[PDB]
Amino acid sequence: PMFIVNTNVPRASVPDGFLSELTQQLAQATGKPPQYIAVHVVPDQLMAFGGSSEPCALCSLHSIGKIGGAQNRSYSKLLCGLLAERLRISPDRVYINYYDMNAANVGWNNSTFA
Amino acid sequence: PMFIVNTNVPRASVPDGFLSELTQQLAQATGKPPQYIAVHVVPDQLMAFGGSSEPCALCSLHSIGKIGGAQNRSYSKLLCGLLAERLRISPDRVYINYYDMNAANVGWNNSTFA
Amino acid sequence: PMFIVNTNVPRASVPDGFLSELTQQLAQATGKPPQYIAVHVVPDQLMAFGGSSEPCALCSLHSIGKIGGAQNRSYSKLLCGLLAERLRISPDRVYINYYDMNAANVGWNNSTFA
Ligand SMILES: CC(=O)Nc1ccc(O)c(-c2cc(NC(C)=O)ccc2O)c1
Ligand SMILES: [Cl-]
Ligand SMILES: [Cl-]
Ligand SMILES: [Cl-]
Ligand SMILES: [Cl-]
Ligand SMILES: [Cl-]
Ligand SMILES: [Cl-]
Ligand SMILES: [Cl-]
Ligand SMILES: [Cl-]
Ligand SMILES: [Cl-]
Repeated sequence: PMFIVNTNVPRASVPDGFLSELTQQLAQATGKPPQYIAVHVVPDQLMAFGGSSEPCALCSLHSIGKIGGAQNRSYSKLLCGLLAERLRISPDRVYINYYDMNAANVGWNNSTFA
Repeated sequence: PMFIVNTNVPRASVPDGFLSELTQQLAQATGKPPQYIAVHVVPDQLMAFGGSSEPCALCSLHSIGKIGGAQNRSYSKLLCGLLAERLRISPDRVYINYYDMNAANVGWNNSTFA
Repeated sequence: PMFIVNTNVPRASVPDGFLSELTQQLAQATGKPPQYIAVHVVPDQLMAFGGSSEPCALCSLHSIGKIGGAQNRSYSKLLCGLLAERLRISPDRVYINYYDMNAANVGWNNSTFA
């Protein structure tokens, strides 16, 4: 799985180990080994939510399976919780797009997962 | 909805009112409330279009509904126009991927829109 | 078609001409005209893969057609190869999400490909 967070908060706002926290929490949440989890955080972005340049974030979670209505709500609660606590971004200013990828459409190590 | 623009033009070439104009124009075109439109512009990127590096842009518009044949054609004309007018990016060096998101796959405020 | 590479490797480590290179190779691989191929490389990113911060990359290949079971296995072999050789990123630390786009959902030059 891979989780990407794009945000306008400054780099200094991202605590050391934040990437590791995301990795471990997502492993726990998705059930997949942390070793398969990739995380990417992009601060100091030029973005707005509702026209407002106050702190916000646009994210995406891609995963082969383990993506569904109820599961996504749980992921959102977890992820929004982390962003609020660690980056001080209000949950109502956070979007996370979820993607349930077919194993044939995810490349890794010279091949796919199909 | 959410609109992202990745471009190689210098940050100083991006008008300060661009995120606001994109927000207003997208509200106007999609019919979606502006308070829920998120916009993100990422300048100074290392990109190529057709193998060359003159100004170009790769974008994506994610929306729960309001995505389709005719709508996408109108958005493309609207957005290419704005990119040409404000960033001097030729329409022929712009790609816009449209995504009709299921509400269940859009996280926000500790939940989803479904 | 468009190919995007996000990596934590330094900008200085991205070889000169790498984008034009990718354009040519993707042209042959997909069979599409170079004029329609867009490439985007994002170095110096804050990311982790498997909880490790060693060189890694998260990539996307979007195309109208030319996406499938064996085609994606072949693209993976090729792209992981070029990344390994040119950016020195190990293939076990690279993910590539493949997207088969409907022509109606791809905007370009004030219109769509529908
Ligand atoms: C040796 C071994 O058992 N590894 C393992 C363990 C638990 C899993 O859930 C998967 C697993 C991993 C993926 N790979 C990705 C990227 O999700 C997909 C489906 C899976 O069941 C793989
Ligand atoms: Cl970190
Ligand atoms: Cl579910
Ligand atoms: Cl898929
Ligand atoms: Cl408002
Ligand atoms: Cl550069
Ligand atoms: Cl339509
Ligand atoms: Cl969706
Ligand atoms: Cl195939
Ligand atoms: Cl599509």
